[PDB]
Amino acid sequence: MENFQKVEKIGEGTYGVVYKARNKLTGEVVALKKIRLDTETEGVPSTAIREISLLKELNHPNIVKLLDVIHTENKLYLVFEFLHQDLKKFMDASALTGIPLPLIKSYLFQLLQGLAFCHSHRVLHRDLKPQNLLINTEGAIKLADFGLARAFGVPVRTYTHEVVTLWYRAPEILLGCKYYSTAVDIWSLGCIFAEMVTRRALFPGDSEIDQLFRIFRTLGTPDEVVWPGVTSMPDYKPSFPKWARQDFSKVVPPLDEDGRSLLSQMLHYDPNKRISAKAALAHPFFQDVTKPVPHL
Amino acid sequence: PDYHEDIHTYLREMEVKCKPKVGYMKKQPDITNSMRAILVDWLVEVGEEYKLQNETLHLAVNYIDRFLSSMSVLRGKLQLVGTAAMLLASKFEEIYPPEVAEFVYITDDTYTKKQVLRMEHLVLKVLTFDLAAPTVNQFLTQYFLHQQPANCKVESLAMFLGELSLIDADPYLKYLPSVIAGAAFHLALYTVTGQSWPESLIRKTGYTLESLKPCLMDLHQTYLKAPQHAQQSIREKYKNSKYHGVSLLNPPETLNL
Ligand SMILES: N=C1NC(=O)/C(=C/c2ccc(-c3ccc(S(N)(=O)=O)c(C(F)(F)F)c3)o2)S1
Repeated sequence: MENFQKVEKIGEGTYGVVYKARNKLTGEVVALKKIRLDTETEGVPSTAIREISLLKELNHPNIVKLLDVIHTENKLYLVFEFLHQDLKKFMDASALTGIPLPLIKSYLFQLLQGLAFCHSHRVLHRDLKPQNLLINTEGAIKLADFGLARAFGVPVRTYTHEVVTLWYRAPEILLGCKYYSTAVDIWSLGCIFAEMVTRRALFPGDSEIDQLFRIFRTLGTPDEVVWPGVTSMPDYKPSFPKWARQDFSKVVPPLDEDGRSLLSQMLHYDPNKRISAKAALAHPFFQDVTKPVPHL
Repeated sequence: PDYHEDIHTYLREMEVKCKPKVGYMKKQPDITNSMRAILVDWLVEVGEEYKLQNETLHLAVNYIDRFLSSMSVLRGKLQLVGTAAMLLASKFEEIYPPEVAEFVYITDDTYTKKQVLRMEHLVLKVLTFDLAAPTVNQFLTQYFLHQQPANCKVESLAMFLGELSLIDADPYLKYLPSVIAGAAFHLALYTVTGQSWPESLIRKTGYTLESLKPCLMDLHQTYLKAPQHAQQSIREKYKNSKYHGVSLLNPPETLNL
């Protein structure tokens, strides 16, 4: 741990503070995630325990690489590969020009690859938002922040309800469903897909009911035909305004017929009818796919 | 659903990488199988007391056996290893893990908070943070998807039997989680309905009924001997109405194998 020279704070990524650092002997640039253990508290945080065990078996080119875990009595450090910026910032820089679609297409293809790897190894991310997705100078994008992640079982049990950053949160969580699974991550990616396209967040709610209504206003308020069982969900109210579905040509204007197909499949109300990350990879939208470099 | 086959395939890989050394008890100079039995039975009670998932118990037992595979432990510290393992499993598996203070309290102040927190760090060190292990439970939940229709007594009974195997390192350390789960499913199915290890599971698992026979021989014996056993917490747990009182059912006298 005296082999590292800190270069700068590059944020508070959730439950840790992240630094840019350099290995003084090899010259390697790393990200450090400092996790303090106070003293006489609860021990190692359950989020660090999950993040480390899950990451140790999530070795994929589209998942951030954990390089080391430095494990003192006083402190706990996670050592990650360093990547240039997160997608939130890349998107803000491109708010004027717009992200080129071959790269939108490349980024999404990659995200789906990393996500399918998670799912087929029984892992739910539970917090896919642009700031947790990292990009490098050569056109790679990676899943990061597995603090809120969970090893799931077949079939699933009830898990924590307070899950997913509101804007990227699936309707089945908002409506208080007993079970949710991998589909909550597809939901999040669909919102990110839309956000890369139109340069702003698809559903920027400020409360759960407000998040729901924005969803209803875009995709139509769900009924029993669209989603068998909705009207029976804990937090469903028969008084909900019944809004009609908006044509994706207005919703996501810059997108082609294949783009709209995939997006609508990622945003299917029924979690059981919602496209898997594996099936998404086989979608015609990706027939054309290349590995372009980001334009800062 | 979309991932069931991939996950099974991958859990089947992991169970082999996650298994303890089969004869590690013979190389422990202070602790015995009977001591490990008393500890696992105790953790059954702890989990009942804190309303913990069966899965959390299974994980903790995995962490304990792997720890003891490489670490010599004196009898007076065995419960400390068990408690830190229960703590880690809970943090991993539970929506609401009990706090360290409650862990300290259920050991009746045998160890201090510091000691529990220091054991936690040791266990993570020794396990190299590899906490996400396949369990008999995880295999059992998947196998349940092959019973038509869903029988809740068979499910409670297979779990009851899977949990009984946790207590006895001789013989059950010999067997992978997927095997004990198959033996447990079959035995439960046979007892409740007269049915046998289904063809769909022979195909999925690649385990014939014959291949399950050595573990089933053992588990039939464990079932027959269950009310006579010195450790009784699992049987108590499984009398309650949520488990359809399946520990009160009569075992089948012969298996026909
Ligand atoms: N929340 C996180 N969890 C991790 O493991 C992380 C690892 C990691 C590696 C590199 C970065 C990271 C994140 C944001 C940013 S940011 N906010 O764009 O500045 C950067 C930087 F390079 F550009 F500074 C780097 O995070 S971030």
